[PDB]
Amino acid sequence: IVEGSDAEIGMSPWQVMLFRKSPQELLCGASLISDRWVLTAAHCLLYPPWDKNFTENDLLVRIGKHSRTRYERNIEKISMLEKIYIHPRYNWRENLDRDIALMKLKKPVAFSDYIHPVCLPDRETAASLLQAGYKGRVTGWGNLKEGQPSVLQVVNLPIVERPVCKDSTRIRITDNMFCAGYKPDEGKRGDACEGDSGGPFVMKSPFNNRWYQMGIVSWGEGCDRDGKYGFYTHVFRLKKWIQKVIDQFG
Amino acid sequence: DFEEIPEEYLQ
Amino acid sequence: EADCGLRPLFEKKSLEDKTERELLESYI
Ligand SMILES: N=C(N)c1cccc(C[C@H](NS(=O)(=O)c2cccc(-c3ccc(Cl)cc3Cl)c2)C(=O)N2CCC(CCN)CC2)c1
Ligand SMILES: *[C@@H]1O[C@H](CO)[C@@H](O)[C@H](O)[C@H]1NC(C)=O
Ligand code: NA
Ligand code: NA
Repeated sequence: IVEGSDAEIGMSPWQVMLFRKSPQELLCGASLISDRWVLTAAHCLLYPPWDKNFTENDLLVRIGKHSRTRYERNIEKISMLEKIYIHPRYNWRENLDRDIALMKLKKPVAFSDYIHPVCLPDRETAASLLQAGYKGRVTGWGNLKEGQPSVLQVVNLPIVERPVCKDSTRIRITDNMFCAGYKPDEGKRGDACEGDSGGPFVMKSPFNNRWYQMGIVSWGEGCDRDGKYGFYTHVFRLKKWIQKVIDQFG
Repeated sequence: DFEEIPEEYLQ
Repeated sequence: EADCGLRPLFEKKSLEDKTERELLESYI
């Protein structure tokens, strides 16, 4: 996260760290959506142009974390992956269309002050909240600039009008994406960055005071560049696939 | 750079 | 997943975090 700040303790208890076993390193962010399921970006797991193709046994998920590097004894929980599900129409060839994947844990994680699932949006909640100007919140242990944070970083960012998103890039933008960030004139700044991928873009419903994950950190041209915007997988638009995966393999 | 996680999680 | 989106150290105790109001204020 660039131009963000230290998260508070328990501020984002659905935050998951995707951890490579060997060598031990951070791969990506992710989120906890129930006691057995974790949501992330497909490109964190599968990206053929760079020979990235992770299998279940390659990775661990670390839940309840705050410190980036410390093993947070008695606080974090580490889970093994039973199965990875990548969107069948995840488009790694062109524009990361449908950049989404699910991970089923080998065993349920115990909830706590530091570990708790985020809600997934219904149509009405998406329709109501996904509007230009409305701010959401992004979290991660990724790069601080285009160097790595001691603790989880957080930043709030405004959703951007679809034509401005499109006009900011040469990448073909789909309905399965939205972009967020401040415009150059707006003054304030901030963005996700490398290492933040797969992490959650969340919003707090003013209707029921619940946090909803509207987006997954997907990609950007650099990080925090003027006139550029972070792009996010549109979670509601892909919810039918999420339900299908969870219904079938629950 | 990352502190070693317990051995039980690697096995 | 029915207790979702309610943080033990925040909503559950009715404590606010430092910047969530910034979100609410954007929701016009
Ligand atoms: N600023 C953010 N909000 C932002 C959000 C998430 C991540 C990052 C860093 C990086 N940015 S990058 O500028 O350095 C870069 C580098 C090479 C290709 C692309 C790229 C890939 C796909 C598409 Cl559709 C568009 C583009 Cl521009 C981008 C990036 O976007 N990714 C995604 C793909 C991943 C590959 C899997 N390991 C590598 C890291 C930044
Ligand atoms: C990715 O993973 C599976 C198992 O490793 C493999 O057999 C498949 O062909 C691999 N490559 C892809 C999807 O490019
Ligand atoms: Na364009
Ligand atoms: Na920018």
